[PDB]
Amino acid sequence: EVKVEESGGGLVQPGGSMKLSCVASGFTFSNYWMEWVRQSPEKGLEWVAEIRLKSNNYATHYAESVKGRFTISRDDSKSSVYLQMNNLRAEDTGIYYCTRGGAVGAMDYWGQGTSVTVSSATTTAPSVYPLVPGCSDTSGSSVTLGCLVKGYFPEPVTVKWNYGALSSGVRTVSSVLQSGFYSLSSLVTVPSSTWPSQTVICNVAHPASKVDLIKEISGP
Amino acid sequence: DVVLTQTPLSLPVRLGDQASISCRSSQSLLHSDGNTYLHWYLQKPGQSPKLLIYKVSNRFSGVPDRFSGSGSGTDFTLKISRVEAEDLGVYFCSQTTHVPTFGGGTKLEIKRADAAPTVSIFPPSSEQLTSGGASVVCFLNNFYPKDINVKWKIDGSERQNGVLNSWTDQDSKDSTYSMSSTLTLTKDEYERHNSYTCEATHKTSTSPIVKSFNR
Amino acid sequence: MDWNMHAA
Repeated sequence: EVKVEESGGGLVQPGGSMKLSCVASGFTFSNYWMEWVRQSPEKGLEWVAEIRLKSNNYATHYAESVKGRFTISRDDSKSSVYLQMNNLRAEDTGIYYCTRGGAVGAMDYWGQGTSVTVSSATTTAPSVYPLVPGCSDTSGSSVTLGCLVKGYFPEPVTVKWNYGALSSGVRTVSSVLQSGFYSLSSLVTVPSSTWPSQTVICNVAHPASKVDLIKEISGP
Repeated sequence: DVVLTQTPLSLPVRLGDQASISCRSSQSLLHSDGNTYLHWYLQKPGQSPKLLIYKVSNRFSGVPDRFSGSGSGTDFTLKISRVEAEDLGVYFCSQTTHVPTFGGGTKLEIKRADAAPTVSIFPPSSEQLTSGGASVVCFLNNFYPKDINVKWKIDGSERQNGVLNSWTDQDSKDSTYSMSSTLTLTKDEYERHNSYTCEATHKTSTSPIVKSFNR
Repeated sequence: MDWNMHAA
């Protein structure tokens, strides 16, 4: 059961630095090359850096675009690989994925990625407003509740319900950027006989501000 | 660097039918050792991309034979037979014969029977007023196809400005879409009106699904 | 050079 999880993402001003971390499990870490690949809406997926084995004296290789600014390293004892990013530029914005260089000849296992944003703008934690069934007659799949997330930067924000215990019927629209801020809504549909009886809460996470906003929708 | 061009960009496919995704490289991917390191991946919404096929035609761990890869010179093809709801997502190719590069991806869409949206409307929360704005939200849930129109009427008059329309990714279970139309007015602008109505017009009917409330 | 463990 191979597992790969990255972290350290966030917002950084141009010319700043930040170090990304990746921890793996489910395999002998030291026997594999590790890679960092990034994804941006303008270049798609792009290989960034690679680090090989101890027997290779931990040889590293970098994409020409990050040469001299990024440094990849690993700590086999902690099954982790790192990416030190310096002299960051707007073009470095993207989702950074940590991947295992597989024995089959392809990067075989990937993490979910950690987002990095290089911008002159500043971080702004999201404001969250309740979306409450607005006094009406029951004519639309028991009851649909939600949370409106606005005024945040950078992206992303992830939204869970009841800490992730409520996943069925969850609908989260993509974020949209306007007036310098992102916004989105997440809604969930549940049986009308279970609300308010059963607590419904949305968990809004915003990595850039290191926050998790927990809010319980009630039916006033 | 090797350029991998994938086509189509978007690929609508009926359940049970076959989908063919192509990947064309700017140079031969045949390594001197006789192997061709061309691979295929699937990335579902928010999930980590997963390896499907490695070295042109080998299926990776847990991958069914429904997924098949082939190649001829600089052209490679991924074929997904008996497509199922859970197959939605972005498929992309990559090569590791030369410095690693990736294709732009192909978004596989599941073509299902048309479905009319369920509409819900939400007045702004008093909690948002001190921000200076007030957002009225109209949620259209579980419909297909994706295209749909939302008309807002304030006190009977159509209002087009101040509206943001955004969709969810296709649902992996029922293959439907959902979307929200958010009308954001200034706090005072919102208070200068009573009736807020949203009208959703979808392919499924010539008559709009209407929802509204009075402040 | 080689860019994957299999070729390596």
